[PDB]
Amino acid sequence: MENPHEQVQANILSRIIGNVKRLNESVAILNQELVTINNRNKNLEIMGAICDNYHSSVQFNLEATNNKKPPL
Amino acid sequence: ESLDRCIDDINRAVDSMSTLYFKPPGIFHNAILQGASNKASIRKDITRLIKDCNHDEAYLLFKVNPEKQSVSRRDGKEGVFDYVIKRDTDMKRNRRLGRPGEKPIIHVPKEVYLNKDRLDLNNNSSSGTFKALSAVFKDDPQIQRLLYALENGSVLMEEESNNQRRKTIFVEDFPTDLILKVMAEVTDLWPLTEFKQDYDQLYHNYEQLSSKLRFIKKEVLLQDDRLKTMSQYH
Amino acid sequence: MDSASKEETLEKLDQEITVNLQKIDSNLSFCFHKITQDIIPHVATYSEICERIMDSTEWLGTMFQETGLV
Amino acid sequence: NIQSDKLTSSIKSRKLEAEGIFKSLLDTLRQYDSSIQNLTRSRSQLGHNVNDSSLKINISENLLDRDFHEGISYEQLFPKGSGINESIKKSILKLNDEIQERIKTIEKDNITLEKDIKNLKHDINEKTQINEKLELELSEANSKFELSKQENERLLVAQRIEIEKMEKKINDSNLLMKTKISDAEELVTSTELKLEELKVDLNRKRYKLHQQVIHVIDITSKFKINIQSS
Amino acid sequence: MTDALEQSVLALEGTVSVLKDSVESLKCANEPSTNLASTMLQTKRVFRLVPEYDVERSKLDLIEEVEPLVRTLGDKLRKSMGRMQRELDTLQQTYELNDLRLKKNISM
Amino acid sequence: TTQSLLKESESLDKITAMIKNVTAALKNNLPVYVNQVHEVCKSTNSILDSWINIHSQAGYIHKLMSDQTYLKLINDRLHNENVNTNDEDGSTLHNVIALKKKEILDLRQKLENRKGE
Amino acid sequence: MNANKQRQYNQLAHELRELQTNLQETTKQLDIMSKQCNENLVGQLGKVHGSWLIGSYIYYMEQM
Amino acid sequence: KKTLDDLTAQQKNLQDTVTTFETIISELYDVLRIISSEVQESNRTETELVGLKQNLINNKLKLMNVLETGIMYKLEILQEQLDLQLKNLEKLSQDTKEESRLNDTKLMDLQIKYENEIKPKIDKTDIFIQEELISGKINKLNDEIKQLQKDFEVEVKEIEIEYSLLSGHINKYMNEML
Amino acid sequence: NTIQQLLLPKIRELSDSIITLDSNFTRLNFIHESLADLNESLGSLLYGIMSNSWCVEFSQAPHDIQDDLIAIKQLKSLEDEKNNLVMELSNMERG
Amino acid sequence: MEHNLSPLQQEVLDKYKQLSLDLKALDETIKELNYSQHRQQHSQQETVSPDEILQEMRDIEVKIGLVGTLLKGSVYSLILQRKQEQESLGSNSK
Amino acid sequence: ISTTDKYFIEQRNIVLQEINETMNSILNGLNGLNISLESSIAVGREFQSVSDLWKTLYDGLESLSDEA
Amino acid sequence: MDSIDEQIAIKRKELQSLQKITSLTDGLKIQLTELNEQIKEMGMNADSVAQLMNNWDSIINNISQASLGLLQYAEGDYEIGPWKDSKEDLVPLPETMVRIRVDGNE
Repeated sequence: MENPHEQVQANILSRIIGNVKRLNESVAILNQELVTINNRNKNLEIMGAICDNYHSSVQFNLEATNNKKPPL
Repeated sequence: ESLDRCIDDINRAVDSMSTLYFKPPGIFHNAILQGASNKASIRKDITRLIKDCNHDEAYLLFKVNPEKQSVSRRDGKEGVFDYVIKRDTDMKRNRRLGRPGEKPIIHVPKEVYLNKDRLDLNNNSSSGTFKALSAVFKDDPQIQRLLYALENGSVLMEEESNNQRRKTIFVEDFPTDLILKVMAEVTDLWPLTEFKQDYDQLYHNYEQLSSKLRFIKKEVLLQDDRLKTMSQYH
Repeated sequence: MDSASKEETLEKLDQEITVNLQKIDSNLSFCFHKITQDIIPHVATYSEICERIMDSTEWLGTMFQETGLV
Repeated sequence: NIQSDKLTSSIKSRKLEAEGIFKSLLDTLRQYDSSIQNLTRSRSQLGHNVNDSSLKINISENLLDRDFHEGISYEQLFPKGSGINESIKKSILKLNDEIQERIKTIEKDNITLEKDIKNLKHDINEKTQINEKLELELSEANSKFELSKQENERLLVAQRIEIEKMEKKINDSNLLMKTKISDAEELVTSTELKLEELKVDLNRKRYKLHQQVIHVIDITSKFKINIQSS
Repeated sequence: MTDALEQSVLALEGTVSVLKDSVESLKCANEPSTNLASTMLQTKRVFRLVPEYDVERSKLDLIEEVEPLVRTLGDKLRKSMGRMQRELDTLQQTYELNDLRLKKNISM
Repeated sequence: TTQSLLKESESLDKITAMIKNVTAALKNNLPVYVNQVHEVCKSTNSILDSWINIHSQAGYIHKLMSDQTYLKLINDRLHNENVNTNDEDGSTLHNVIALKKKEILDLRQKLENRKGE
Repeated sequence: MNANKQRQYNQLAHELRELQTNLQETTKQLDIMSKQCNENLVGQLGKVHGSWLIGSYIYYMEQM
Repeated sequence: KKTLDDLTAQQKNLQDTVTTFETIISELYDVLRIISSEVQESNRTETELVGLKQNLINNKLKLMNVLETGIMYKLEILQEQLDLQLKNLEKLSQDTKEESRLNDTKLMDLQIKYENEIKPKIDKTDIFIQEELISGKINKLNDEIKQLQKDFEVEVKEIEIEYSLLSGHINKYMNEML
Repeated sequence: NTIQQLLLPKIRELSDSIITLDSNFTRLNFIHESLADLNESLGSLLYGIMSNSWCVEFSQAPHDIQDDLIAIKQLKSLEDEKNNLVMELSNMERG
Repeated sequence: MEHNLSPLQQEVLDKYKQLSLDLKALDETIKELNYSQHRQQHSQQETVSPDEILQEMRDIEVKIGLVGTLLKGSVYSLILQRKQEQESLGSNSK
Repeated sequence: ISTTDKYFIEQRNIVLQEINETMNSILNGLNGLNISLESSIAVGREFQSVSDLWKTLYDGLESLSDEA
Repeated sequence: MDSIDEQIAIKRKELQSLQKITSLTDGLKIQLTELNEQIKEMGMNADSVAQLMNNWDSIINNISQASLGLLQYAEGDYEIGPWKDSKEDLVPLPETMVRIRVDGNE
C-alpha cells in the first residue's frame, strides 16, 4: 500500500529531534552554571591581582635596598 | 613663689615618670624570638613548643581519620579541637551566606577552656564517659537503667504493677551478660592495653566458669525431668 | 546497467539513509550522555573547589578590605 | 513722672518674671504629682498603699490671676505649721525612715531565711548520708540473703546427702539380712535334703547289694545242682 | 528541502569548527597550568597539631574517672565470679543429690 | 639680713630635696625605660628581618618556578623515577648542561665547517 | 517528497541553528573560565601563595 | 502720687509672689530629690530584697519537695525493702532451723534403728548361723552323714567278705569232688 | 638679695625642660606599646607559619637553589645564542 | 685670716657647698645618659642615643613598609588600574 | 663693708659664676637630649597606624577582656 | 508511476547530506570528549591549588589553639628580664602543643 520505510524514517527523525532538543536544554543549563561560576569567581582574580602586586612590590623593595639575603 | 610653683611642677613630673609602665613582651614575641635566637635556643624551643606523641599512646586515646586527615577523641567528648574546628566551620558557613568576617579573625577559645580549666585548678551531672555511653547504647530502658544504677549504686525504677511507685534495683539484679556487654563497649571506647588484658582475662573467666555453669544448668534441668520421671515410675 | 538491479539500488539508497539516521541518533545520544553525566558534574565539582578556594583565603580578604575599603 | 515710669517698667519686668516662674512652678508641681504617683504605685506593689493625697501638694492654678493690688504670700498657700519644709518634707522623711526600717526588717528576715536555708541543707545532708547508709544496708541485706539462703541450702543439702547415703547403707543392710537369712535357711534345708537323699541312696544300695547276694546264692545253688546231677 | 539540509550541514560545521578551536585553545592554556600544578604545588599533610591540654585531660580522665570506674567494676565483677562459683557448688550438690537418688531408686 | 638668710636657707634645702628626687629618677626609672624600649625595638628588628628572609626565599622560588623549561625538566624527571628511580644520573641538571655544551660544540663545529664550505 | 518529512527537516534545521548559537555561547563562557583558571587560579593565587609557603618552609627547616 | 502708691503696691505684691513661687519651687525640688535618690531608691532596694526573699522561699519549697516526696520517700521505700529483707531472713532462718531439725531427727532416728535394732539383729543372725547352724545343725548333719557312710561302707565290705568266703568255699568244693 | 632673683629663672627653665621631657617620655611609652602589639601580631602570624611548616611536607622543594639559578641564567643565555644562530642560518638559507 | 662669719651664715655657706656637689652629681648623671661611648668603654649598658634613636628607628622604618604601607599600596594600585580599564572602556564606548 | 663680709661677697660672686656656667652647660645638654627625643617621637608616630591596621589579625586582651 | 529518476536523485542527495551529517556528529563526539578531558584537568589543577590553600586555614587553627597560654598565665609572670622590678621561671611560651601522625603511618 505504502512504502514501508517512510514511517520508520519519520519515527527515527522524530527521535532525532527529541534528543537534539534535550541537547539544547542540556547545553543551556551548562551555560547557566558556567555563567554563575564566572560571576561568583569575580572575586578570585581580584585577590590574585593584589597578591601579584604585593609580590612584585616586595621584590621591588628588595632591590630598592640591598636587604635581599642570598638564597639557601 | 614662682620657684615654689615650678618645684611642685617638677615634683609632679618626677612622680609621673615614677608611675609610667612600659608593657612587657607577651607570648608569641617570646616564643618566636627564643625559637630564633640561638641554635641551642632554637632546639630547646622546638622541643618545648612541639613534642612528638607516642604513636601507641595517641592511637589509644584518639581516633585518627585518614580520609579527612582529622584527629578526634575516641569517646567523642568535645575538646578544644571540636570547639575550634566547629567554630571555624560555622564561620565558614556563615560567610557562605554572605555575612562578613568577624573581628578579630583569631579568637581565643575563652569560655570552653575557662569552664573546665578553672574547675581543674579548683580540683545531667553524669560525667563525660557515662554521657558518651548513654549516647552510644540504644534507648533500651534496661541498659539505661543499668547505667543509672552503676553510676549511683542502684536505679530508682518505676513499678510495672498498677500501684505506680518507685523502687530501687541494684546492679547484681540485671543479668551478667548485660553488664559484660557494658564492660565490652567500655573497653572498646578505651583500647588501652591494660583494659584489654583485663577484659580478655575476665571474659575468659566467664566463658569457662559461667558458660560451663549454663551447660550444667541445662543438663540438670534434663536430669531433673529424669528425676520426676523415675519418681512417677516409683 | 540493469532494471531489477536499479530497483535494487533504489532499495540500497533507502538502506543507507536508514542506517545513517541510526548512526546520527546514536552519536547525538552519546553526545547528550557525555554532556549530562560527565561535563556538568565536572563543572559542579569545579564549582566546589572554587568555593573552597575562595573560602579558605577569606581572612586575607577581610584584612585587605578593612584597610583598602575595596 | 520719672519714678512712675521706672516703677511701671520694673512692675512689667517682675510681671513677666512672675508669669514665667508661675509656669515653672506649675510644671514642677505636675511632675511632682507624677513622681508621687510613681512612688505610691511602687510602694503599693509591695502592699504599702501610700495615700497619694497625703504626699501631693495643692497649689491653685488661678493664684496669679488675681489683680496685683492684692498681695500673694507663701502663708496663703502654706500657712504656719503647714509649709513644705514644715509638714510635707518632714512627713516624707518620716516615710523614708519607715521604708528604711522596713528594709532593715526585711534584711533581717532574709538573713533568717538564709540561716534556715543553710540549716535545711544541713538536715538534707544528714538525711542523705542516712539514706546512703540505709542503701548500703539494703545492698548488704541482698548480698547477705544471697550467701545466707545459699549456705542454708548448702548445709541442708549436706544433711540430705548424709541421710541418703545412710539410707542406702541401711537398704543394703536389710538386703544383706534377707540374703543371709535366706542363704542360711537354704543351706540348712539343702544339707537336710542331702542327708535324706544320701540315706535313701545308701539304703537302696544296701538293698541292691542284698539282692545281688541273693542272686549269687541262687547262682551257686544252681551250679552245685548242675555239677551234682551230672 | 536542500535549503534546510544545507542549513543544518553548515550549522553543524560551525559548531564543529568552533569546538575544535575552543578545544585547541583549552589545551594550549592548560599545558603550562597543568605542568605547574603537577610538580611543586603537590603537598602532603603528615601531622596534625594536638594541644597538650587535651592529652593531659584525657590522661586525667583515664586515671581518675575511668580508672576508679574500672576499679569498682572489677571489684563488683569479682563478687560476681564469687556468686557464680557459689551457684556452681549448689548445682554440683543438687547433681550429687539427683544422681544418688536415681541410683538408689533404680537399685530398688 | 637674718630673715632673708632663713628664706634662702629654706629655698636651698627644698631645692636640694627636689634635685635628689630628679637624680634618683634619672638613675632608677629612666635607664630601665630606655633599655626596655631598646630591647623591644631590637626584637622588632629581628622579627622584620625574619620576614624579609622568608620573602626573599619566596621571591627566589617564584623566580625559579616562573620558568616553563625547569617545569618540563622536573616533570619528566618525575616521569622517569616512576619509570625507574635508581638512575638519578639520568635526569640531573649538570648532565643537562653537559649535554647542552656538547650540543653547542657540535653547533660551532657545524658553523666552522660551513664557513670552510 | 513527503511534506511531513519536509517539516521534520525544518524542525531539525531550527534545532541545529539554536544548538550552534548555544555552543558558541558555551565557547565564550569556557574561554572566560579558562582565563580565570589558568591566569588567576594558578597564575597569581597559586604561584604567589606557593612561593610564600615553600619559602617559609625552607626558611624554618633550615632553622630546625 | 496715688498712681505711685498703687504701682508700689503692685510691685511689692509681685515681689512677694515671685519669692513665694521661688521658695516653693526650691522646696519641691529638694523633697523631690529626697523621693528619688532616697525614698524611691529605698523602695527599689526593698523590692530587690523581697525578690531575694521570694527566691529563697522558692528554693525552700523545692528543697522540701526534694525532701518528702523525694528524699523521705526514698528513705521510706529503702527502709521498706530493708524490712522486707529482714522479715525475709527471719523466715529464712526459721525454715532453715526447722528443716535442719527435721533432717537431723530423721538421720539420728534411722541411725538408732541401724545401731540398736539392725545391728543387734545382725549379731543375732550371726550367732545363730555359727553356733546353731554351722557348729550345730550343719555339723551334726555332717557327722550323721559320715556315720551313715561308715555303716554303709562296713556293710558293703562285709558283703564283699561274704563273696570272697563263698568263692573260697566253691574253690574248696572243686577240690573235694576228687 | 639678687642671688634669689637669679636663682628663680634657671629653676623655671629647668622646670619647663623636665615637664617637656615628661611629655616626650609619655609619647615614647605610647609608641612602645604600639610597637609591642605590632610585634605580638606579627609573631602570632609567624608562629602559625612555623607550626604549619613543622607538620607539612613539600616533596619538590629544591635544595641547591644556587646551582639551579646560575644554571637557568646560563641556559637562558644559551637559548638566546640558539635563537640568533638559527635566525642567521635561516637568513642565509633564504638569501 | 680665719673669717668669723655668723654661724647661720656659716651653715648657709655649707648649704652652698652641698648644693654645688649634688648639682655636679646630677650633671654627671645626665652626662651618663647622653654619654655616647656606650659599650665602647668598660660597660655593658646602653645610653639614649641613635643606638635607640634616629639611627635605630629608621632601620625599623625601612623594613616596616614591607607589611604596612606596601599592603595598602598594592590595593591602591589595583583600584587605580581598575579605574584605568574603566576609563579605557568608556573611551571605547565613546 | 667688713673685710670678712667682702671676702664672703667675692666668694659668692665666684661660686655663682660657676653655677651660671654649669647651668648653661646643663641646659645645652638637656636641650640636645630633648630635641633627640622629639625626633624619635616624630619618626615613631607613623607606627601607630600600622599597629592599628594590623591588630585586626589577633588582638587578645582587646577582645578577650571584652568578654570579661 | 512517478518518474523514478527524480526520487533516485533526491535519495542520493539526502544520502550525501546524511553521510556528511554523520561525519560531523562523530567530530562533535570527539570534540566533546576532548573538552571533558580539558575540564577534568582544570578541575585537578584547582584541587591542587585548594590543597596548597588549606595551609592558611590550618595556620589559623594552630594560632587559635596555642593562644590559650595568654589566659593560662597571669600578669605577674610577664615581668621577665629587663621588666623585673628591683626589690628559670618558665619564660612565657604559649600553650604547649603536641603533634600526631595523621598520614596513616606510625
